[PDB]
Amino acid sequence: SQNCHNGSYEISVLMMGNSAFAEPLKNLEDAVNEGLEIVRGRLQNAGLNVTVNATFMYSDGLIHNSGDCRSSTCEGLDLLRKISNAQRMGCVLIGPSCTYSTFQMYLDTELSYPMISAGSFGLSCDYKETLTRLMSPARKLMYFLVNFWKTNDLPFKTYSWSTSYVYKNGTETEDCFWYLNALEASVSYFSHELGFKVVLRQDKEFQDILMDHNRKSNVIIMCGGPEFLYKLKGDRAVAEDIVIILVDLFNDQYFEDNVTAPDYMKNVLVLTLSPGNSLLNSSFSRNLSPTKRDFALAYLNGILLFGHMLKIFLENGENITTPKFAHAFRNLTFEGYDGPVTLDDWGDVDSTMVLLYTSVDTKKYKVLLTYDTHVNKTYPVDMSPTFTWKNSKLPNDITGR
Amino acid sequence: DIQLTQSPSSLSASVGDRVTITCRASESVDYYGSSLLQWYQQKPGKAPKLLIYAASKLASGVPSRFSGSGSGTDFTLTISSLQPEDFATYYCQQTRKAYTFGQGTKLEIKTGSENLYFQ
Amino acid sequence: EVQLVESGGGLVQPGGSLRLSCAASGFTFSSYWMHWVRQAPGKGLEWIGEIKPSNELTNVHEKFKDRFTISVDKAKNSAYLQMNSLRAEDTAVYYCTRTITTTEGYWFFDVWGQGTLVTVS
Ligand SMILES: *[C@@H]1O[C@H](CO)[C@@H](O[C@@H]2O[C@H](CO)[C@@H](O[C@@H]3O[C@H](CO)[C@@H](O)[C@H](O)[C@H]3NC(C)=O)[C@H](O)[C@H]2NC(C)=O)[C@H](O)[C@H]1NC(C)=O
Repeated sequence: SQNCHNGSYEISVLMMGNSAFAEPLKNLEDAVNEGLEIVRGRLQNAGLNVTVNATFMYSDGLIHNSGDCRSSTCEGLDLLRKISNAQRMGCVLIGPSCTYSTFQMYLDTELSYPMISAGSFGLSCDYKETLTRLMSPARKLMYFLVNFWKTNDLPFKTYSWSTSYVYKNGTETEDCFWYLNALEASVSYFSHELGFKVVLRQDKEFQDILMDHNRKSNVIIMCGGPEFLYKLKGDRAVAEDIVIILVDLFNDQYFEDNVTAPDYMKNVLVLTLSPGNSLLNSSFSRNLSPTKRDFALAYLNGILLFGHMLKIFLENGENITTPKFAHAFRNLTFEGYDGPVTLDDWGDVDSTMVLLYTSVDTKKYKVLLTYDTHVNKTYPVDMSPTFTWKNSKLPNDITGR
Repeated sequence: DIQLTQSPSSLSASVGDRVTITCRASESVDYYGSSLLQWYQQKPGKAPKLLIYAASKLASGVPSRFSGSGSGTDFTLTISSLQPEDFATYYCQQTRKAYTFGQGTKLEIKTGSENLYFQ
Repeated sequence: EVQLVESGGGLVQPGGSLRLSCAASGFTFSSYWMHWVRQAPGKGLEWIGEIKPSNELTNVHEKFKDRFTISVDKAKNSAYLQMNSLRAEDTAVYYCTRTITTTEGYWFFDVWGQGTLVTVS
């Protein structure tokens, strides 16, 4: 209750490191600063004469929490590091992780500091009362796959799938690791809704199944880029009835007009997110280019979401130290950088997911179907797709003996 | 262990004098802007009693004539306008890494015709 | 009133053992970490170790870990120091004390026992 007062609003930004994002925190810092300028502009335009400043709490520590305490001194030292952090902490905490902040989430602070994470894909973060996720959690991906597996009423998808292979070697990116972990976890909705599920841990195991006529499933789920699949598959041919679901949610390359499909991504269905409604425009979007464009984008939208909530609370006329502010980052549509950003009842970013296929006639990536995570509903786009599979239809989950 | 070295080993002064006792740490006893250094007064016969904590914070009931200063590795206990009751064995203590004490400084003296030594 | 009363001190032969007791009065014993601090001539004050009475978690300094053991009797509201294989170097005035954390998060010894002399010869 020191940095969130009358015309003094502070944002605590955690800049960790050696995670998925070890990328120049300068980029991330520039994204936060760009977001602050839009917020300042938005509030001045609303006629609100308030100052919004940001405390960049750089970390790159990944230190073990209070759970492990060798002695009494350990506890006392932990409490002193806590009080210093609590006094400097502001109105909102924008960061990249989930639960090291949860022993200190219950420390008074500002009545469970509203937390906005530009990460936390794991199922362990689901249903948290003060957590907002601005990147598609593994739960939303899982909901799409279960819905798609059950679907048997489409002219191209005439079978309800119940069997699948999940490829995971442990060398994937953080997002991919958590997405495949959610599909691996026995307690997950996907595992409960799957009668046969085997995790392929070796490159050889995947390679051997691509040719094996005695395999238990024709569907293989994997995460990464098309270059990762090419290196993994190699010169090995793929059985005519195999479907490879490539999870690559943060790659807009599939929506570029000059993109031809390789000749390996033919028995491949690509699960990605709807292209950024606007892409390749701003100077800073032109130089920041991997999936980390989306990582940094969440940080920017995090400042905008705070700015939107700060205006609202002040318009109505309440305070921000209230536990209400903290539990008021859900069931809302705010004005993001590239468009409107909708958050569900749990504070997670709703997205439109796109399942892409390689058209045999044009050799181009085409939209097969779309999935709205807000209403948890699938919408078919191409009713007569031109697949490599027999009769231009998706084959059955089991080997057709 | 963090070694604490006090200076001097022993000193003599009169009632009303200003006295200084220094404590040097083998390594910094600081943590998040706070110096985890304490000053204990061990009166003859009695057990150690806290005077100063967190390098400069006066303990409840301790007279204002006692004052602590310093940071990192060098610390100073200042006793202005010495009173006869302030003539014991003084010690420095750190809480940064486990618990260690200084060798002790002894304030043994001359009051008037009454002299209060230590041996 | 917060109090700590010590007993068990006296004469011991080299290689012998002695158990010290720290009887406590007027507080919530489980909450505060109990410590043992010795004082010998020309040795100043020396921290032996500690114990959290709530979960019986002990932390004895490496120098005394091999022969010195700290325990508690929650029903008796008391802490104990079991000293084994005693030498002439263990001849000191032994104290039992507790650590208190302030509102600002600073911890230190506040209340001490009267002390008990242990002589090894
Ligand atoms: C499509 O929409 C929903 C979210 O977009 C998914 O939601 C299910 O409903 C709840 C969250 O909205 C979760 O259930 C529990 O709700 C109580 C409410 O008071 C909470 O306390 C609980 O913590 C939470 N559950 C537990 C045991 O922690 C559901 O768990 C969540 N669904 C699942 C399967 O996890 C829907 O799943 C999704 N699709 C459809 C059609 O269901």
